[PDB]
Amino acid sequence: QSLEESGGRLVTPGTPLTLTCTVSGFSLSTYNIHWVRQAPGKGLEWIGVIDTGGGTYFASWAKGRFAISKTSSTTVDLKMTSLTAADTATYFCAKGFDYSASTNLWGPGTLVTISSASTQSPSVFPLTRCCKNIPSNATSVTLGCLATGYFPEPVMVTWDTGSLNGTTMTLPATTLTLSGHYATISLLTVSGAWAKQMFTCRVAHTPSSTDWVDNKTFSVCSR
Amino acid sequence: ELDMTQTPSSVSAPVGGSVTINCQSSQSVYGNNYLAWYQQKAGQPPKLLIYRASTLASGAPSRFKGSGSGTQFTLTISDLESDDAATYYCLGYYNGVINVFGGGTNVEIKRTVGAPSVFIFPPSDEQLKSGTASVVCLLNNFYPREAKVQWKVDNALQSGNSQESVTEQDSKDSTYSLSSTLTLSKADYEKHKVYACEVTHQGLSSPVTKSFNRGEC
Amino acid sequence: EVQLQESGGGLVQPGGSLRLSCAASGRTISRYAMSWFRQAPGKEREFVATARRSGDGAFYADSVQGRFTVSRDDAKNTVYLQMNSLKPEDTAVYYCAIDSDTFYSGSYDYWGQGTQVTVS
Repeated sequence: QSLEESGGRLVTPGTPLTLTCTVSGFSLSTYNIHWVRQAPGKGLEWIGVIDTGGGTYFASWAKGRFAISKTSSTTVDLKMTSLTAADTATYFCAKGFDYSASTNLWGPGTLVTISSASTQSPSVFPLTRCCKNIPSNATSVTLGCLATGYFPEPVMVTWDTGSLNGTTMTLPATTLTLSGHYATISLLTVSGAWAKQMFTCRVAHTPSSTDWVDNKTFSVCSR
Repeated sequence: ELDMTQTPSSVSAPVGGSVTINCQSSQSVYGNNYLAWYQQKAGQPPKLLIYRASTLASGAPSRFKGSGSGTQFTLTISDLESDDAATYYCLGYYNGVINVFGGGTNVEIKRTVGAPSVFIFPPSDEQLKSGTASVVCLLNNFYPREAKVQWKVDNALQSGNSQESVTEQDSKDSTYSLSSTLTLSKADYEKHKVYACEVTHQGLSSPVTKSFNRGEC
Repeated sequence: EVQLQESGGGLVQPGGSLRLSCAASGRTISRYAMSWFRQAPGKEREFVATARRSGDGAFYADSVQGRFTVSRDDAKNTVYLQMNSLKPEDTAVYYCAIDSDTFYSGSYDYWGQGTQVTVS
């Protein structure tokens, strides 16, 4: 019993956009489907609900731009028109017991970007310190990868550490002020034989293509 | 037209302490009790804690207690853990089939002061072939959130060419981590020698500086 | 400008109590956070406690949490450090400092002359 959203992508302003909530487990002749969105860094915002009979009720700010439709026994569509940059949000669907949006079963959300910028793939660069500034008796080291200049969100950075155990940490994306593209920093902290070990970050960017993968293999010190 | 007012927007309490989050509506909710409470973390959908103003959701712990009726509602989180560092929302349902979310309240776990560990990263040689140079300053594992990062390029204080990123509060040691990225062109990067990052925090008695020289790595 | 003057130190038995006071004269310190630091002779200066503006709370170091309490008297331009359950590791000169940034980033430009706390 779960829900999953699909169809969130990058479109220009004024382009119509259709999202799909695919349900597994429960029936839509018993349960309603809510739509909730959330702007980046902002709060939750209710959009609308479709009941079992097909009737849709929306928020005051919607103004007929949103429409909900039952397409199959497992799929519910949300059609959006007159989209501007204020509609850039992560859109959730949720299994509703009644007309209240109080529920414990939510989709993971799909990310919608409304902009006139181009789909750009990330440039991945290694982050290593000055080797004279790293102590020779250092038991652990901090290295990282900079994935910059991509649009839209998200990127996913995973790490290959070889035989060493490491802890990873990915910072939130920053909007570059000149271009509007995003940039992230993923960091890896390993201990042990890091002096002779090769490390790889694997940066995936699904808005470019579903199999877009960049592997940056590097060491801490270029001795 | 109608408002759902959530106060405060931010609150801090230690492990074992308690917080109170209030939601005040301009009109009474449906049946005087159709009010829910959510917990949300970064990149995740919100998780239901309380529905029908006071009924605990299945799987939420007993330490989450809601109360209220009509227009005034209160979520009380007693016996705080580091896992509870998240943003919490209330959700009211109204006559007319209307749902209105509250503005949100950030719950921060209060802990001891930790000074940041500073690291500096020179730009890679692969990035310099593309005409852009990014210098990265990392502030690792500090509390509280408030710190100030200053860039100095040949002792000249920079302005307008740096951006910062802060993580959410950690679910284990309740610290923050921050990165500041200095963006310069390749022609501007190779005209200067000393690149310094000066970090000021309340746990540091004096501003700590980590620096490097270009090409002298 | 503003001068900081610490008071209230001296010799104390283990388990005793002392109250440090730091009176500021020249500028109104109700807009600034006031922090306490300590430095043993030949050691590094380490953090003790901070008192932000009234309503913004107080924060403590890990070695002193649960025993020391920082507080303010904004009408008299004075902050206090009540020190309970003192240990021999607490022997240091205790300094008072003003955070000149109103948003608490730790820009400590103004410092007191210090007061001696001895636990033996």
